[PDB]
Amino acid sequence: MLSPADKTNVKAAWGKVGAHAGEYGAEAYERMFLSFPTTKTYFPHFDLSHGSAQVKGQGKKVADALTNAVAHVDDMPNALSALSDLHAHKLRVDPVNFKLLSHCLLVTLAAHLPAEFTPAVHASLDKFLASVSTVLTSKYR
Amino acid sequence: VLSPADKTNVKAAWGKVGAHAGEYGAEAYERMFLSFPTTKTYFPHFDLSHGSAQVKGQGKKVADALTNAVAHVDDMPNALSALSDLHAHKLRVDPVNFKLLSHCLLVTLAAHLPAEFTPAVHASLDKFLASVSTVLTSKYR
Amino acid sequence: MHLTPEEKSAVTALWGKVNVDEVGGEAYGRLLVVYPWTQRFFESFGDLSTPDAVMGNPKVKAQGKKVLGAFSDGLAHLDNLKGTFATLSELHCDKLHVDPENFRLLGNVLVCVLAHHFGKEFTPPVQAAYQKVVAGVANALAHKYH
Amino acid sequence: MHLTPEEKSAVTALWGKVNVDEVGGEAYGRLLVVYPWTQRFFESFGDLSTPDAVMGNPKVKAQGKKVLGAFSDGLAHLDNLKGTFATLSELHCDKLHVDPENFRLLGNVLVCVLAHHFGKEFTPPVQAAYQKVVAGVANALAHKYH
Ligand code: HEM
Ligand code: HEM
Ligand code: HEM
Ligand code: HEM
Ligand SMILES: [K+]
Ligand SMILES: [K+]
Ligand SMILES: [K+]
Ligand SMILES: [Xe]
Ligand SMILES: [Xe]
Ligand SMILES: [Xe]
Ligand SMILES: [Xe]
Ligand SMILES: [Xe]
Ligand SMILES: [Xe]
Ligand SMILES: [Xe]
Ligand SMILES: [Xe]
Ligand SMILES: [Xe]
Ligand SMILES: [Xe]
Ligand SMILES: [Xe]
Ligand SMILES: [Xe]
Ligand SMILES: [Xe]
Ligand SMILES: [Xe]
Ligand SMILES: [Xe]
Repeated sequence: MLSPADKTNVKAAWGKVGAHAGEYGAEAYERMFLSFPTTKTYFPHFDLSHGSAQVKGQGKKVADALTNAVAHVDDMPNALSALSDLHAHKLRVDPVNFKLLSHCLLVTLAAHLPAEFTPAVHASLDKFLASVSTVLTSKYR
Repeated sequence: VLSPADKTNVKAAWGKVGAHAGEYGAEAYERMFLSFPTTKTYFPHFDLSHGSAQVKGQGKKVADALTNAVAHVDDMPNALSALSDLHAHKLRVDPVNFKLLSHCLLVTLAAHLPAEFTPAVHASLDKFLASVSTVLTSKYR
Repeated sequence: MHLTPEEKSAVTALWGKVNVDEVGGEAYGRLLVVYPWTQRFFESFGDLSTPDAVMGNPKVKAQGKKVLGAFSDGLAHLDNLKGTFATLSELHCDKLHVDPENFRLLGNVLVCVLAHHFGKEFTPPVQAAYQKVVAGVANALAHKYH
Repeated sequence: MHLTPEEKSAVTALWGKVNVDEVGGEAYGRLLVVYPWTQRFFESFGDLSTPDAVMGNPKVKAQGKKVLGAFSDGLAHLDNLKGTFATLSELHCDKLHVDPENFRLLGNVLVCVLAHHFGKEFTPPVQAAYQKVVAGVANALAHKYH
């Protein structure tokens, strides 16, 4: 369960990501598609070339959603309501895949912001992304 | 989310199980240990052979916890709090195993309920066991 | 895939008793009811609005019959599931775009259906054998993904 | 597990840069911090009360050194992981009672630690190679369970 110390850590770490959030969202997808090829089954329609506009757009949108969740960490179900509806009713991404993206975001952050990626921050970010994933899959059935 | 229809289906199915709950809990563990042998790593202090009274005892305890969860379906975190503490802080069962036991309890219920294990009731029971599992793992970190 | 002789005998013995078309329609319908995000691949199949509609839908039942017929055929090839399912694996990746986690969900549902139908005869060791098999089939169907 | 020649090359090349004791202590400490239920085996190791106590605990770091030393040696056997880890698999099942999901958690922590330590060099394709390896090692360590 996400604690208020975790909340503080995530606000600090995501605040430090700052303007790089969309870039890092895109890189997390790029990493996921290579490490976990089955996740490409959800993007048969995209150009998955490095640096594509579609991957960068997806990364920016996902980053904005994460920024919204970080700013609203005590009201995430409400903050992410449109997205939990979209994933439950339309996209219908198997819940297992959220773990894979989350791990790839952690790797991306570790690779780019090592000073900030302390053990405690790693633990808080992992918990936070698990929470986001739970919210996004909460309306699946 | 546990909807009123899901709650109704769960209460009806577990009411039918009735006094057999402990027997079924033991059978679920037996099924899990055979189907998923890694789960035996949590019970090195047990005779895990068919008919073991230690497995019977464990099944009765878990069945009784589930009966209590059903009786408190609107107030489940508090009802299960001591068990959440015990699993988080002492037993420290990896979360993946709750999925495995949940499936084996569905299989057990299916094997004993020709009429009652309808598709809708199966779905509600799976949702319920996932919710119990979420509560039981909520204090792990 | 390596099966003990008790396991492979348990699988084949139970399977000869199975009504494959019926079990296939039942398992596939339950997949769509219990894990309704799996309906994403079946937009054209008609009414999937309620459990009774899903279970009674002729296209769902026809899909379950096809799927479990292929599963059944594979049970003759328990020593080389990867080779027996390679063509279908590539189809499911390249044409149908199906996340292989779906195969694992179906395996779980199929085990529940066999328990429901056979009752006490679906004993813990028979279930264990079937768990091995459904895992092996899902792994084989996932093998050609890239 | 199926590593391309270039993936094997990439694994071997990055690993030649690793201080195994250092990375082992970091990865094993982070395992116990991020996934604290893994502490269950280490009641005898002293202070695990805070992230700094875990990371700085001499017993934790000695365990990480031993674990990652064995992992390191296994990278010479990418063609035979099941054989190279068979005796450790049996020990972890029969005597240590370690759920193999712990190996998968360690694998993912190790990937994060390699990213943390290597920065630019831990590119998406290098990560993908290491994901295959940690999966293969966890699978090999799980192989003799029964
Ligand atoms: C942190 C977890 C996630 C968040 C916050 C998130 C958020 C979003 C957002 C903001 C959108 C754009 C919606 C729009 O354009 O209106 C989206 C779309 C989408 N997401 Fe998720 N998502 C997450 C995880 C995943 C995962 C794990 C997958 C699959 C592996 C996935 C697959 C998709 C797909 C297929 C689309 C539609 C893309 C398109 O056609 O443009 N998402 N998501
Ligand atoms: C529906 C999910 C579960 C429930 C409701 C549950 C409930 C319980 C209960 C009521 C006890 C007895 C506590 C006491 O004696 O004070 C217990 C003990 C235990 N449980 Fe859980 N449990 C669940 C899942 C699991 C799983 C998935 C595993 C491992 C695969 C597990 C492993 C254990 C162990 C090792 C003990 C201690 C047994 C002993 O020392 O006698 N439990 N659990
Ligand atoms: C794991 C066991 C499975 C086997 C052996 C299998 C086998 C088959 C076969 C034999 C076909 C017919 C191919 C043709 O006539 O061209 C098919 C089609 C298809 N399968 Fe699979 N399948 C399996 C599981 C699944 C699952 C779990 C899903 C998704 C939830 C899925 C999705 C599809 C789709 C979308 C089609 C095309 C259906 C249509 O529009 O007619 N399959 N499969
Ligand atoms: C890369 C994966 C792993 C490898 C290669 C590995 C290897 C080893 C080795 C070489 C030993 C010493 C064996 C001996 O004394 O003969 C050992 C001991 C042990 N390992 Fe593993 N291990 C792995 C992961 C894990 C994980 C993730 C856990 C649990 C969280 C674990 C728990 C233990 C325990 C409890 C001991 C005994 C420690 C002691 O007695 O001080 N191992 N491991
Ligand atoms: K992962
Ligand atoms: K976990
Ligand atoms: K048909
Ligand atoms: Xe992301
Ligand atoms: Xe994308
Ligand atoms: Xe985040
Ligand atoms: Xe994410
Ligand atoms: Xe970070
Ligand atoms: Xe039931
Ligand atoms: Xe039960
Ligand atoms: Xe149970
Ligand atoms: Xe037990
Ligand atoms: Xe239940
Ligand atoms: Xe359960
Ligand atoms: Xe099926
Ligand atoms: Xe399957
Ligand atoms: Xe390690
Ligand atoms: Xe590993």
